[PDB]
Amino acid sequence: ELQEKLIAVNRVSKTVKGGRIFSFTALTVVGDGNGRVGFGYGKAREVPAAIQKAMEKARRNMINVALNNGTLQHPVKGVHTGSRVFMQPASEGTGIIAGGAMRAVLEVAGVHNVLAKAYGSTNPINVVRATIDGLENMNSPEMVAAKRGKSVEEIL
Amino acid sequence: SLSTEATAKIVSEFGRDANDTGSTEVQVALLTAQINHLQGHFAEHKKDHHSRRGLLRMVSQRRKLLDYLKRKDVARYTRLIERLGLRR
Amino acid sequence: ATVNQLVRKPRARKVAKSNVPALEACPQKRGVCTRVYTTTPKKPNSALRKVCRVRLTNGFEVTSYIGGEGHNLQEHSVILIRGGRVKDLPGVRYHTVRGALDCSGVKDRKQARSKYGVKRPK
Amino acid sequence: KIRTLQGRVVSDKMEKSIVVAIERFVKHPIYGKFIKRTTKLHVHDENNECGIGDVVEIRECRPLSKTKSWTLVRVVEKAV
Amino acid sequence: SMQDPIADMLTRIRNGQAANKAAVTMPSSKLKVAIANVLKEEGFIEDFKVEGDTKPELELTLKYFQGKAVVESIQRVSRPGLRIYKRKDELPKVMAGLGIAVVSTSKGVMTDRAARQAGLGGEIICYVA
Amino acid sequence: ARYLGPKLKLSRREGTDLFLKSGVRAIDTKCKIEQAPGQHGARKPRLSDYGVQLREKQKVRRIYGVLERQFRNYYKEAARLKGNTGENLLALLEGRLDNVVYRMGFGATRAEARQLVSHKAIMVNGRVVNIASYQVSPNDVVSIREKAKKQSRVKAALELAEQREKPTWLEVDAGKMEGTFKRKPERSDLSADINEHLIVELYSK
Amino acid sequence: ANIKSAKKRAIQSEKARKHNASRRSMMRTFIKKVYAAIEAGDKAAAQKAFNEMQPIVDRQAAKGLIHKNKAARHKANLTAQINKL
Amino acid sequence: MRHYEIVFMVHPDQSEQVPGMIERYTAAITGAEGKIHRLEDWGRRQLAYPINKLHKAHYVLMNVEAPQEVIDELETTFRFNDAVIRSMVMRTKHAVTEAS
Amino acid sequence: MVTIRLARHGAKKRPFYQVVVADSRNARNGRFIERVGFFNPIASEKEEGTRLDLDRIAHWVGQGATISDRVAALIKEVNKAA
RNA sequence: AAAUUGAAGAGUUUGAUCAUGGCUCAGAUUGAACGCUGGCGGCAGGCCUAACACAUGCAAGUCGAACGGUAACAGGAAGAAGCUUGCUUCUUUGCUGACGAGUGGCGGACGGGUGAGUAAUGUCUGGGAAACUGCCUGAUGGAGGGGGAUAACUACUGGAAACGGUAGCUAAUACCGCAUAACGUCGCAAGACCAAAGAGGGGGACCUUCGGGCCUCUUGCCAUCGGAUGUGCCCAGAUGGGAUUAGCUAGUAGGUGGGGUAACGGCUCACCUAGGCGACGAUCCCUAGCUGGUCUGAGAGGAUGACCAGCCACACUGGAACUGAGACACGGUCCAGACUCCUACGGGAGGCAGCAGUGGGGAAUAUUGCACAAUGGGCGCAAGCCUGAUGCAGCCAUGCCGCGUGUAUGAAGAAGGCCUUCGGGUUGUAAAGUACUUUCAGCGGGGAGGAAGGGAGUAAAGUUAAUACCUUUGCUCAUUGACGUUACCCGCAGAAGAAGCACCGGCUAACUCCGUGCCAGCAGCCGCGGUAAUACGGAGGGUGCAAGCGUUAAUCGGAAUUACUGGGCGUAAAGCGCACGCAGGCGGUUUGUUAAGUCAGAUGUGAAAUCCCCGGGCUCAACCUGGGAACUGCAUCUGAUACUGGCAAGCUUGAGUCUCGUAGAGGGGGGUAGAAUGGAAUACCGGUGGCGAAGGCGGCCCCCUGGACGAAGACUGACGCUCAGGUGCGAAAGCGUGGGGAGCAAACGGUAGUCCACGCCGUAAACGAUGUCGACUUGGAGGUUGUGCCCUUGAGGCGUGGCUUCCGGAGCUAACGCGUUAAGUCGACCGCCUGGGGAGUACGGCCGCAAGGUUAAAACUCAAAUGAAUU
Repeated sequence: ELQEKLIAVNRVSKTVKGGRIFSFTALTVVGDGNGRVGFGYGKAREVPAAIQKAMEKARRNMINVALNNGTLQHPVKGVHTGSRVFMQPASEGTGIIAGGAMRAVLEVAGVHNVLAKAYGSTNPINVVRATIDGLENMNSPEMVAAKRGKSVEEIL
Repeated sequence: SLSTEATAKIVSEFGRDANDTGSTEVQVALLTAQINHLQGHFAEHKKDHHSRRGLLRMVSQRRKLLDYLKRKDVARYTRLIERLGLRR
Repeated sequence: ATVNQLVRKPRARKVAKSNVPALEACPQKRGVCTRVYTTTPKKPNSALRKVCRVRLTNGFEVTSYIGGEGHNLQEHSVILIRGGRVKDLPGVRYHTVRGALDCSGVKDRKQARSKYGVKRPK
Repeated sequence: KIRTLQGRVVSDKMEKSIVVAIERFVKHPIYGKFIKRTTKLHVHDENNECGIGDVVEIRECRPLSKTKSWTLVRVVEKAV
Repeated sequence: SMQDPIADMLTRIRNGQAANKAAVTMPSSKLKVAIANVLKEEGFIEDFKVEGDTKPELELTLKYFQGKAVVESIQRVSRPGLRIYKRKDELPKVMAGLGIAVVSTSKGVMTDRAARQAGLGGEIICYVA
Repeated sequence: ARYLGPKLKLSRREGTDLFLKSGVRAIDTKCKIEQAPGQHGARKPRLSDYGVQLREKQKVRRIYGVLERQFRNYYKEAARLKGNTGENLLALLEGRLDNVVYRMGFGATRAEARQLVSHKAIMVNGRVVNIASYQVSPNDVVSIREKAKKQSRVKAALELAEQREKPTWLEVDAGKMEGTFKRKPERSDLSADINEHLIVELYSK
Repeated sequence: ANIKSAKKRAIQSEKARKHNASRRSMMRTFIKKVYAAIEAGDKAAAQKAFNEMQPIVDRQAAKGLIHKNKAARHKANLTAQINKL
Repeated sequence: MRHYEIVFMVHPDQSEQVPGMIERYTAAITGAEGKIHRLEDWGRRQLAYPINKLHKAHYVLMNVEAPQEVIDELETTFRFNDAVIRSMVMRTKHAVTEAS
Repeated sequence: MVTIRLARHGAKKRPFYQVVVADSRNARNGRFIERVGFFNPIASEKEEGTRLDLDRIAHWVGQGATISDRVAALIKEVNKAA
């Protein structure tokens, strides 16, 4: 039920007086297909340890994403210190059009058609954090209705 | 700056009412009197690089005041040119 | 960059020159060789690269390159060059197409024969 | 009904002819900014009716010289 | 100087929302009163008050939704540097309808939806959402 | 144009069957379909996203027997339509006359059907048609020339299709030696194992 | 040159050029006459010269030698010069 | 029209000269449109350092309102007056009152 | 003068004409001032192969524009059919 | 109802991170070329290069119903006849049809080529008056009467030829008069003037000198007003780069008068004035035919003008004008220049950037084809002729699309090859075998359509004298095809005649085995190869395409790497060293006014094409084609007035003005006091403390003050901010003039030097690595200068302006870090940046005596350089 997929692994290393202690980091995001998605960073001695640590880190902090029937609410734009992210809710059956790192974090979220673009650098951690940030601060019509004290009909 | 008995005489000679020390008509006259007074000292030793800043500043202020005069009310403007002999 | 700084001077567009100017916006010219010799490449490459200085029709003078194994290109043998940059040699961007009206294609080859102009074996 | 123009006056040195100026307000195409462009026109004049700094309403007619085909029909804001 | 009073009002609102203040005070003007009206009748504040006779000031009662910022995305569009004018059909749509844009029109200031349903556009003031 | 090499090795490279051959025997009765074709068949690496996209593309293509150019033109025409892309593309691909007669059952395999139609043996509204890529209009009666009814392979494919499944949206008449393309196929009427969004995102790259 | 039609056109053009040159020289003499007359300053002689030179230039403009506009302009100019005296 | 605070110290051998000097100076002041509302005679007193001679000098204060011209005349007259040792003069500084 | 002639627009062995009106001193596919209709020599059974605006034709011929032979036979056939 | 449905990244600097930043690649397209192969068909395309020179052939003729006539041709007549008594065979007759050459009319200004020049004279969009217009079509009238020449021709004759010359001779719709006369031209009017031609068909009555007169219709001619088409002209806006191109321009700008154009106008001339354009970019220099459009792109934009269509320019080079309605003339003329060719050595002929083709350039682009059967164009009543326009054929896989090289069964899992754990696996239903089919080429038959017309004969109406003649409207009859051995259908036979290319380390879909040992070699980046190389060569296998595959070249995309949408400038590239101020940009609040911008609506236009979506026609598609909408544009009218724009009147909080005083290392010149060795620095106050737009400012007095500050009070009314050039100030360093020069110290104790005046130079880490001006924002701890309230109830507690120093919240920041004196939230304006080296260098230009300063490249070379922060 909780879908997950490894995005990228890096041969991180921190030197010691003897030589290079080759570690292995990993990143993985989990999601149910609805407005319940969380990510997790991993850093351990091996790929299995790294992915299981990233998983257990992602088994928590379930971010609730405001989603439409099968698409995003409205175009949003986010950035976290490394690059910007821009995405447009597209039509039905036009394909999950994303680039690299964003494809995983957008397919695990259960949305199948979003028109997205990522300006800036392509650091996977930063870009996935920016995507999650831009996905969290979205908003559904009923929420704006309650905020303004109006109805979903008055805002259409 | 200048003695009060001179500023008061200027504002009573160019003031269209009582104690209008800020009406441009008395401002320009006070500024000309001050510049004519500082000219005597400026004519000496030619080496006052610093004090020329206020000189150019008040010249520019009088210029912008006359610009406002010709931009909003030209009657008094043309009426005061011949009083002090401006435009050289 | 305010809008006034753009109205007084438009966005200065910059163009990128072509790396192979001798072709003069063409895919391949005809050239006449002047010298045939070999030079060793730079570290970390160790070989004797078969190069040659070729005189072109338009009056230029550029170095060429021959690939494969063995050749017969002596002096006064006109050739054709289509271009192509290689790093291991200093600023040469001209490869000689094997099998253009003067260059005999490499012999004893059965794979990728199109790049070296080798007829079909029977 | 007759299409006319309206602008300022630059000079009247030559007799029976003045060089009026018109400032159109055009939106810049590429940068969307609104900038004022000033054009000049040689207008055939009579009796040297106007001077520098006046406003005049002019209309277009047949050419009367090498670089002058406009005539003036009425004056507004006759002051300097 | 304060060449754009609308921009000063707008950034004071931007700061009051981020400062967790309830009421903010600014020198008012007819245009700012119109903006306050089109902002209140859209459900982002409580009410407005033009207090003062010779130097009137506007009183903005910043609404709150669980203490969070009810309105957080407001920026100038037609700044003094350049004026942007949009036709009826070419009007924008902030947040696919969830955002409101203020427009100055021959029939006074009104809402973008009211403008398009009346069949005419105008000059954009700011984007509110 | 048509691929004329080892046929079942294509299904081996796919991994499942493709209804390629006649069907008188099971697929595994002749080949090790689970085993990969070629010398190196003892390895199943992790097919990447682009890998699985290309695999699905080659799958649907070799299933329908269409080359890259015509398939890309079909994709263009499908995206040219209104609304969904995958469903329209599959509807178009199912509209080919050879595939239509194969579904009606006058041919055992796609190759046999395409050979039958390319030998002037099929008629739409009584007119002979030779183009294997002729799209069939809805509610358009087809038939078969009497000059070719005496071929045993016709009756063989007929009884084979009788032993096979029966399509819904295709009105066929066995004894009449003809049929009728009732209406456009439905998204559910297809085989659900054909992923279409992979095809959508592949070409649109 | 290369076509018989070109040669016939050249011959016909030479004939027409000689004819037109003769007639136009006659017209030029007739106009210079009244021009010198009006330059002299006499009313009667200049008027008579204009009256006698009107029909010839009229017929020349009618036969297609010159357009009617040129004849009308000449007549108007000479009439203005006459009426000046 | 500015006050000044002039004070000078004279050689001890010529201390008997100052009664005439002060008279001349006050006469010139009353003739030059000045006002003197304070006068001091501190007698003889020691110095901080023995300037130009032994440590003995007389102190006399004037505190005159006379214009700057006639007061500036004082030091110029002191130039060709080699009895006084030194002199010091300050500005108005809200011109002082009774010595105290 | 101004005439009403036929312009060629089709493919090899597949002719198709467009009755237009233009100056006589212009090319076949050259400029023209107005269209009238179209003629189809290869029209199949009961096809819209011959369309003309008789009002515009009468208007132009009122100006004195000459008329070709093919369009003359075409308008004769049209007026005789219905 | 539809006219849309639209955005992908990856690799690469470090031992390891992030960021900026350069580089490469994934895609599409082409007028493409090359290499390897190559079955067919349909539709398109095919010297971008030397506007280099052309052999040769064809590309503009037609009219006998305008003319004299007869060079051939064929048809009549009259006689000569050989007697064959009508017949073969001769001479004559323009007599007939027809027609060489010639006069004349029309047509060579259409159609067709190329982009050399051509940054405005040209092009596009939208307007305007001061014009003409043969052929086309309406309206109104005439269409009378004469004259002289000449071509061809005859004779003679010059010249090598072309080309002429002399004397006679005849025609008209050729030429020239007279009459002719308006609604025309000229004149206020009165008044004057202006043109022509007949031809063809027949025929009742007369008529006749034998031709005819006469009737009729058809057609032609002249004059005027029209319509339409086309062309000429003017204006407004838009229409490349270089300011390392700052002034240009006397027919120059304007005015008067004369001439000339179809038409206004310095178009031109004489005179008079001295103006006209220019920072909103004039001149000059460098390049370009422009537009609908084409490609790419999510869009905005970017590149470009190959076919097709519209407009402009040119015809060997530079000029000129004639004819003509229309040329300043592609297959016309004249002059000058070159080239080639001919010559009998005096003189002549020509211009393929037309259709083919030749030579040369090139890597490169084709047949010295057929036909006017179609649609056009010219001529003529018509028939009819020309048409290298055009309609089709020939070559090229150059581009797009379609079909075919078999189908089913078939494990003895054949043989062989390859790998191998030597058991076997792979090739592999693949093969062989069995059964079935004949699409397309090949063979032979049939076989649509592009074809409508015109011709011969007849009926009806129109027209008369006519039932002739002519015009239409019907009918009847032979017919009118280069394509074309047509598309297409039918029968023949036989698996038959019909597949290659690139790749296999990652980017990216695919792997093993032999040779080779940093050698040969491979490579779009990383880079591999030093005896087990998945990267080189070879073998099998696999992968991706397909009659094509691959390489190269060029334009866009990723490239947000020009960032207006959509970038920045504290440490990586960047805030001028600093002020005043012109131009220019922006601008507080209220009322009133106008309605230019703006918005809404309407009208006209935005050619046809192309793209889009609905349909149709080619057996489908390509292709063609019927509707719309777009053509995001421009102009005229009406209305709206919230905003700006223009105006009028206002207001004080912005800006300032005055008063009281304050602290003042603020600056110049004139004096004074000491310490040390006549000059110089004024040590102890002195402090992340004060003064200044700024570098900088320091013992004590006289002047100008300038700025800032606190206090309330009095005043003007938006007087303001920024500011390219421009002016001024200007650490330091370097000098020039006149000096000296205690100590000092490049160079040689010790020069100049620091200092005294006049000038120059304009340079710094001129840094706060932070341009200026404003509005809004959790605090704490200080120095500093300030006055008040109340009891100063001793420097008193509170708050208040500043100037100024550290921690630090939200926030921003790649990280460090900043954080009411932001590098936070925003506005206004001006500067600078697009990888590193070359190099702030050359070339100039400008300023300076000079040193020097400002502005300021490309060629070339590399694939990194560059910041923080830890291990």
